Parts: sequence; structure tokens; C-alpha cells
Amino acid sequence: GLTEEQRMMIRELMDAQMKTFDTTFSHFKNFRLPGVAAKWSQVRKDLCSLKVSLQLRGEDGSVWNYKPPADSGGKEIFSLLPHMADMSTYMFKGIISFAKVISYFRDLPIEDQISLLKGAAFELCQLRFNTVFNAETGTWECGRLSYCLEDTAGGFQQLLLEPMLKFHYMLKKLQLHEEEYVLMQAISLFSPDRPGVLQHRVVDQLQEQFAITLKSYIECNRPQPAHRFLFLKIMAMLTELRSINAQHTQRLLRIQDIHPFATPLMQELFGITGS
Ligand SMILES: CO[C@H]1/C=C/O[C@@]2(C)Oc3c(C)c(O)c4c(c3C2=O)C(=O)C=C(NC(=O)/C(C)=C\C=C/[C@H](C)[C@H](O)[C@@H](C)[C@@H](O)[C@@H](C)[C@H](OC(C)=O)[C@@H]1C)C4=O
Repeated sequence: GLTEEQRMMIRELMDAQMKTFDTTFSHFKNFRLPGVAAKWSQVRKDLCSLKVSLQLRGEDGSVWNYKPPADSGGKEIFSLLPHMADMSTYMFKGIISFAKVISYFRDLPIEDQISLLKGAAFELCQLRFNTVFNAETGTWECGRLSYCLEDTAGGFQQLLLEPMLKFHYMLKKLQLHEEEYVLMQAISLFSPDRPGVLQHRVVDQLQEQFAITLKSYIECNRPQPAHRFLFLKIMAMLTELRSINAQHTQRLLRIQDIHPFATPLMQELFGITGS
């Protein structure tokens, strides 16, 4: 059974999620849209994991649909960078508000709150994006905005080679509850091994508490044989998400060095100083 203090942890996390996750993206406004050396080969490969079409459903009932251009060894590959930067900044703001609401997070020193956010901002955004991912149609449904994957060789199987895309399909197949999602966000946020963290011992003790609560939650509410080892499956996904976060950070900094795109908030989260 869940202890009274374990139920207390879930309530505060669910409360922080309810207050800071705009599930309909109704406040995502004024975003940019596409127009009406060996570094580039890596940059061409880094961005070629896009292949995503975009749909705006109008409030009046109209629909705008965008189909991306093909790779032509030119500049067209940067067409969605400004829009993805605005979407990321919107989600990053939501992640920062989520952590600030949590009491266990607000009680840490300011220097460590910054270090934990800089290290987990991407991972918490991926976990929130998974809850709006439609694995049947390969589409992230962000309210009036939709991001649909376009067919690109070997159907969905040659697309699952992309680690970020494989993560979303595998995490969605576990059919997690809202409480399990917010506990994964807490475990990833309170990672003591993030660079720059001073209170390692405290953040580690908090992370173990969040993992124990998630473990106990699964034992009490999922007795089916399909959910055997579900806690261990979840922790394996969080380990893979940390690896994807490291791969993604390097691809981000390589593109920024060739073609600037990062908003001021992203520059702050990835260490760019402006000089
Ligand atoms: C911080 O990352 C952001 C900014 C990157 O800047 C740039 C410059 O560097 C990137 C790196 C390193 C990448 O590998 C990729 C992109 C970009 C950038 O444009 C990209 O444009 C599209 C990719 N692929 C896709 O189209 C896929 C597979 C799915 C399409 C739609 C989904 C709805 C999204 O994937 C979201 C689930 C989310 O992942 C995405 C909004 C993400 O924002 C966040 C907060 O995670 C940004 C990519 C991709 O592979």
C-alpha cells in the first residue's frame, strides 16, 4: 500500500502538472512559420530526422497544411527551425513552471535549481510530448497544431531507427497513467549526476523517494501479468532518455554553430552566453 506521505508526493506532482501543462496548447501563440565542410554533412544528417508535416486547424474551421521540401543540398533544410524553436521555448517555459511549483524543488538552492533544469528540460519536454503522441497515426496532437510523420522508406520500421522516434513509440506502448508520467518527470528532474549540482546527496535522496513511490504505485494498481517488470521497464526508458538527451544536445550545438536559431531562453538553458 501507498503510505500517506507517498500519496502526498503524487498529489503535489499531479497538482504541479495540472497547473503547468497546457494540454490544448491554447496559449501557444505568435509562433513563426515556414516562408510562403564536413560540418554541413553532419548538420544535414542531424536535421534529416525532421520529415514532419504540420497542420493548423483554424478556430473558424479552416485548415492550413504544410508539406516540407525535399533535401536538395541547400538551405531548405532550415525551414522549420524557427517554428520548432518557438514550440520548444513554449514547452521549456511550461517545464520551468512545473518545477517551481514543486516544494521539493523550491527548497533546493537556486544554483542547483538551475543546474537541474538545464539538465532535464529536454527530457521533461519529451515526456509531456509523449502524452499527446498518437502512435497509430504517428502524430503529435498539440491542440490546434498537429505534427505528422511523413512516409520515408521501410514504412515505420526504418523510422524507428531514429532513437528519439523509437523512444516515443516504446514509451507509448507501456500505456502509462498520468501519475506514472509525472513521477518519471520527477525522477528525471531530480537527477543528482547533472553537471554543476552541489547538493548531490539531497537530490539523490529525493530521487530515490520518487522512484520508490513510483515502484509502490505500480505494485498497488497494476497486478496484471502484462505489467510485470513495468517499474524496471520505466527506469530503462529514463536511462535511454538521458542518452537521447546527450545525443540531442550535441546535434543542437552543431546546428547553432552553423545556423543560429536558438531563442534567448534556449540559449540560457544550453549555456550560450551571447558573446
Ligand atoms: C529542443 O529540441 C527542439 C529544438 C531543436 O532545435 C533543432 C535545431 O535541433 C534539432 C535536433 C537536434 C533534432 O534532432 C531534430 C530537430 C531539431 C531542431 O529544429 C527537428 O527540428 C526535428 C526533428 N525530428 C522530428 O521532426 C521528429 C522526430 C518529430 C516531429 C515532431 C515532434 C512534435 C517533436 O519531435 C517534439 C516531440 C520535440 O522533440 C521537438 C519540438 C523538440 O523540442 C523539444 C522541446 O524537445 C525540438 C527538436 C529532429 O530530430
